[PDB]
Amino acid sequence: WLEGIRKWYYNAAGFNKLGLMRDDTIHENDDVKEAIRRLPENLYDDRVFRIKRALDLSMRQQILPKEQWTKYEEDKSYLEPYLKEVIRERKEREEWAK
Amino acid sequence: LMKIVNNAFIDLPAPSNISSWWNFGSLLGICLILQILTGLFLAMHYTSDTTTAFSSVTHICRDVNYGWIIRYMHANGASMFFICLYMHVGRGLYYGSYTFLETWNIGVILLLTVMATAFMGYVLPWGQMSFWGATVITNLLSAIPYIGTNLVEWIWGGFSVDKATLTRFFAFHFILPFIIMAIAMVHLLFLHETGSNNPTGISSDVDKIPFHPYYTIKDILGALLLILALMLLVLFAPDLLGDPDNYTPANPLNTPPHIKPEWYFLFAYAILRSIPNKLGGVLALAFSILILALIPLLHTSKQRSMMFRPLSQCLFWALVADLLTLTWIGGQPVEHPYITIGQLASVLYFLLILVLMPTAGTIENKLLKW
Amino acid sequence: GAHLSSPLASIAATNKLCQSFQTFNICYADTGLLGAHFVCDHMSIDDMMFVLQGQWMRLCTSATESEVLRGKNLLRNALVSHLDGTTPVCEDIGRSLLTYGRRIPLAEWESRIAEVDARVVREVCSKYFYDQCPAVAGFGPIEQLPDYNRIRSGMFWL
Amino acid sequence: RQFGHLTRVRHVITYSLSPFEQRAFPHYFSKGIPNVLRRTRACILRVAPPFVAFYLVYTWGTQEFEKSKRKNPA
Amino acid sequence: PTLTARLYSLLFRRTSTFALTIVVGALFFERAFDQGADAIYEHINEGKLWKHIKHKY
Ligand code: HEM
Ligand code: HEM
Ligand SMILES: Cc1nc(CO)c(-c2ccc(Oc3cccc(OC(F)(F)F)c3)cc2)c(O)c1Cl
Repeated sequence: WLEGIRKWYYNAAGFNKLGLMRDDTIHENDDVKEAIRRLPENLYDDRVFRIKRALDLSMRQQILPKEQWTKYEEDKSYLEPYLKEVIRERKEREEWAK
Repeated sequence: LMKIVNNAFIDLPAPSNISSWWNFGSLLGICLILQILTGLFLAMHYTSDTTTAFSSVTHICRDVNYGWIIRYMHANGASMFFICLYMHVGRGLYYGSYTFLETWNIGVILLLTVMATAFMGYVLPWGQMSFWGATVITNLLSAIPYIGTNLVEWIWGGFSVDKATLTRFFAFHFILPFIIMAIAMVHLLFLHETGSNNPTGISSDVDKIPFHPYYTIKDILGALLLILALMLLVLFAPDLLGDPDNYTPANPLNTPPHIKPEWYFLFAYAILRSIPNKLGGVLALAFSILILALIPLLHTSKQRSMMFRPLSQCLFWALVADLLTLTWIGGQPVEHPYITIGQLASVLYFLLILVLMPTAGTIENKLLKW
Repeated sequence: GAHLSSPLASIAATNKLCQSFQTFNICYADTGLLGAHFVCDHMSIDDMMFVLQGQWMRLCTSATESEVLRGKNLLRNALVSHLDGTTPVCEDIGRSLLTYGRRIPLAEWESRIAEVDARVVREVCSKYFYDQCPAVAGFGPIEQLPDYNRIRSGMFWL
Repeated sequence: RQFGHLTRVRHVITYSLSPFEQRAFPHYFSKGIPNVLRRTRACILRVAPPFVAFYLVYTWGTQEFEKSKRKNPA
Repeated sequence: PTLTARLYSLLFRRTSTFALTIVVGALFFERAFDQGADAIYEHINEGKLWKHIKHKY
């Protein structure tokens, strides 16, 4: 059985112990900077504050209490629609060039 | 007005979530200056000739007013240098800094500059390991076809190490740290277009802060522990790392039973020693270093760090063991119990880098659906 | 513009660093508030604060007598011109009888002022500015607003 | 690059205090040491076991080396 | 006032004084710290040093 492992790995990575989500921690590149530019305000600032406190707590090496941690079922994939939209345009931009 | 460049060093934006690891990135600025400062006064008395050199060392260790210190602040200082590197280099692996492609490659050329400098720095005093340590390392380039005998003779000024080959280094050696002093400024310049790279891997632009009050004192604190853990060696155990043989004068007609260069090659020397073939082990050596340039084409996870990759953590510190093994296994002679380990460990080194660290992110991308 | 007298003004007119700023002096029962308020584009906050702090240290240390008689002669034309009417008066009365107690006849303020010379200022500002623990506020694009430590380190000359 | 055009922030508030108005090392023993442990439990498992195995190959590597020099019954 | 506050407003307030203070304290500190270690070093190595065998010869 699989799904018992995704839920576990997501608990071992640490980034539920810092009030963060999954899309927060992504490596930033040109493909991603596009999407983070494309987000709406209500969600965008909501990205900022999740980061802005996780840093200050990776400073202290402290964490949040167990209650305020993040939960796997609540790991919203808010970025995926905006991202895959991009790489569609990228490969449309490349294969059209060939 | 040029002081405004020290916006780089005064009013710079940098993160707030920063460990004491990055102090190591700064100490080399101190070690590089501290070594030259010592070594300069040191070299007011050294002599680039055979007959007088080893005496010209003891001219310092005995007769000079506090000249005896400067040999050891320099020598063991050259070792606290590396101890920062092999925590500083392993860093970007574990925090994903090699992505700054314009910078990591510079992080190579500094290293190779040193590992051809420090080599020259061991051979100056003719310690009976100087000579053979010069012979063993330098002779390997003879492995090359059709030019090996020519270059090595060309750098041997003849047919083997002698008075000329000393003096060809003391000038090649008293110069390069300045070339490091310059290239180090380049190593910071490409950085200043992007700034540092947090442990998380996230652009912390929202939480960048100054540098004059905060990381300055922290660096001093970092520096203070260095001097502490450098005074201990010189004051309480200078004979620790440097092999004892280096106080014997050099004689080409008498080798020691056991040979090893200074301890820090040994992760790499052992790799060559594993391969019974001559040449095919060499290209592993140079590749044992230049592989670091090959890493950024092997960043699989769409994350950056390893703080958030527990599987790669299990493989990263594993690599540290294999190094700490190969650091030691080369330091011991050639016998059957150990050779079986070098054939494994040296392969493990190449193996963990080029197969499994990618493989983790190939998986960890899939455990989380991208 | 540039031809003004207060260096903090001529600079901000010259270099166009800001759009507006004002000092104050609020006073409560056994304490008060002394400082300033300023408004400027985000790319110019840190420059203003250095100048502001530069002046306080200048006044606590090097207060030119010629520059004192200005502020003395400035203050006189505040309290007076403030009291051009009845409502300002009746504030000053109804406020005086709960703060100081007695209302102060203006020829009493004047005598207190003429006691003030450059020796007193260098003592007063030393007591209430120099090396103290200020309070700071911010509301807007303050990406350049320096940290509290940098503010305090800029509080004392040398 | 410098402060002023890095990126955007909206509707966030910061509360910070002087150092003079506070002790330097508050709860250094009280809250820290539990935080050292929690810091430690989250790293120990994937840090040691290589180094643990090293202690064994530094162990067996010398013992098996010592024997080989001792003679055989022959 | 404590010693600390009496110490502040005399010395550690005016930076010109704050530098004058340090060389003073250092100038005397050099005179104590040497005497200390030289005696402790003498004490721990009692019966070994030259000054302890300086009278015989
Ligand atoms: C990263 C830079 C350098 C490294 C890694 C290095 C390496 C070394 C080492 C390992 C020794 C050991 C000799 C011993 O302990 O007996 C040594 C000695 C020496 N160093 Fe270098 N060195 C460096 C730069 C310099 C500099 C900058 C100078 C002069 C400014 C210098 C001049 C000397 C001399 C003359 C000796 C002979 C003294 C001796 O052998 O003890 N070296 N060097
Ligand atoms: C004398 C030699 C060196 C000097 C003076 C030097 C100096 C510095 C300094 C001051 C920093 C900023 C501190 C930090 O980022 O932690 C830095 C960062 C860095 N250095 Fe070194 N370094 C040296 C050698 C190396 C070597 C051998 C490498 C090998 C890869 C390297 C790779 C890096 C990288 C990748 C960074 C990235 C900074 C970040 O991730 O934020 N450097 N270096
Ligand atoms: C994040 C971060 N960034 C920077 C520079 O951007 C630094 C940093 C700060 C100051 C530096 O200046 C120095 C100081 C001494 C020797 C030195 O060598 C030299 F001079 F190039 F040989 C450089 C060099 C690097 C730093 O210490 C940290 Cl933690």
